[PDB]
Amino acid sequence: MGGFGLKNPPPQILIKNTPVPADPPTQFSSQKINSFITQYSTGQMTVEIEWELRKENSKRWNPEIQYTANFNNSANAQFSVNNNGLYIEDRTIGTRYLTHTL
Amino acid sequence: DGVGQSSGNWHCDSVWMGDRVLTKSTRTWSLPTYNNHLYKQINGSGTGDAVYFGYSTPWGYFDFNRFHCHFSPRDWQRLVNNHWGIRPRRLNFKLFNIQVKEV
Repeated sequence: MGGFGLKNPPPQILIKNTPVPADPPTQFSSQKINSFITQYSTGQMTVEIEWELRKENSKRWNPEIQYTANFNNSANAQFSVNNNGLYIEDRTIGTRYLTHTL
Repeated sequence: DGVGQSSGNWHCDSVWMGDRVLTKSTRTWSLPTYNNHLYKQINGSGTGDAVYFGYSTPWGYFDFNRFHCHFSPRDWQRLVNNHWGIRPRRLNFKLFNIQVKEV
């Protein structure tokens, strides 16, 4: 599907709500505790990647194809939110534009 | 030095650094003898919107003033997509490998 094959990829990160049981009966029972307190959780996360990139030196004379926002007027701008508040991606953008000698 | 040794090398390229940027160009030129070794008066005729008085000179000159002399269409693309502004700083000019021929 494309990508970087890794022997030792980034570690999976797993999270759970710790169970909080509801009021236990007064008499003892060895069976599992069936009833819990309904709860959920929320909070912010952040991810910081450091990328290394190969600089481009090409002596070709004439200009190259490059990615350009669509040249047309439109009811909704490209890669932007619409009236209802929904973010819309117009195109899958490949990485291959700049030419290189074979 | 001498008849048999070149006085320079060919430099044309573009060096892209972070802040400065340095463009090199070199060309081959041909200089005739203008006005057969004479200064001359030049002037118009009659009354009109185009009338002039001046002199023509037996001298040539080097004009590099236009942009595309210094930049290739790829460098120009590379310039204008990535940047909000440009201004000149220094320039360096050189003549070499002069050769004079008689007809």
